[PDB]
Amino acid sequence: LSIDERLQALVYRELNNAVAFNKAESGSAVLVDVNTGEVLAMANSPRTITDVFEPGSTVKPMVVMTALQRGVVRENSVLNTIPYRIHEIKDVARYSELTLTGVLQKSSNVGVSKLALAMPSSALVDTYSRFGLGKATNLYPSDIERATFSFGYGLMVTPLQLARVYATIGSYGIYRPLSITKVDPPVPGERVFPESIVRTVVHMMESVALPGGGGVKAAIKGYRIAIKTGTAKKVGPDGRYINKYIAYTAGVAPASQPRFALVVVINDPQAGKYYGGAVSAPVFGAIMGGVLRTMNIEPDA
Repeated sequence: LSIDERLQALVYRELNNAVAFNKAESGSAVLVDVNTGEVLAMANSPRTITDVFEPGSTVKPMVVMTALQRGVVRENSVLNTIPYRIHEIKDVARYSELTLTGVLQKSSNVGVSKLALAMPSSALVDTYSRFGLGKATNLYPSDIERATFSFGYGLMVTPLQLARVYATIGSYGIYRPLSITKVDPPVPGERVFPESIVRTVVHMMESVALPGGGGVKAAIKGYRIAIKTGTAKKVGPDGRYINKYIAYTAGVAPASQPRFALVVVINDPQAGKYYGGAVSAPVFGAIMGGVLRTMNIEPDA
């Protein structure tokens, strides 16, 4: 088994605290070795199971990557983030303009939509699936659609598939499948994005774990981290959006060198702000914090 029981233990602990602390239905976390594909932790907090959900804001960095690749945008590009209609596209806050760094920091739906509007319908469908979305894990189907898909709506994924996305980010775009069994490093994978493109967006994602960043409460003293938090109002077995929320974070650390990819979900939180975009951001912080220390990984900041 790839599982590290130290990492499994503390992931389970923080997962229990976070579920109790938020009066949530359940939680799940998946820790993955960014260089090998090895699932080092995979836990639920009630024998509960990891289902599917709308990945929301975690798909955004891929959108930016694709855009950078297509030459749509340059590394220092500023986007018009003025909201528009198709059907309203808006943000947590009205910004006239954001940097690409800015769009992540602030999780700009408006800005990642304009990228996805300004690209083929294939461009995202390629990238997403290149990062392994719409593909089994073996341990996802017009502008309105191109747009929602740009901030991860009208498509669903498991924690496991997403953990595979963020592993591919940490490795700087070498795709590898997940592994429930030990391997010897290194593990050859598949080049799915240029290293230079993933590195850039990894650095930009560092803004999300800093002040002004939606992911600030995941911040860990002594380390850079590249994350994405959001939420998703659970949808019924019919299309109606239910009052349930599924808070999620995903990321890799330390950002200067990525060792680990972590994906944490907290299902149906009932305390504090249940809807809030960052509900799952503290426990991501607890878990990655414990991992890095436990693995004697040298401070990054």
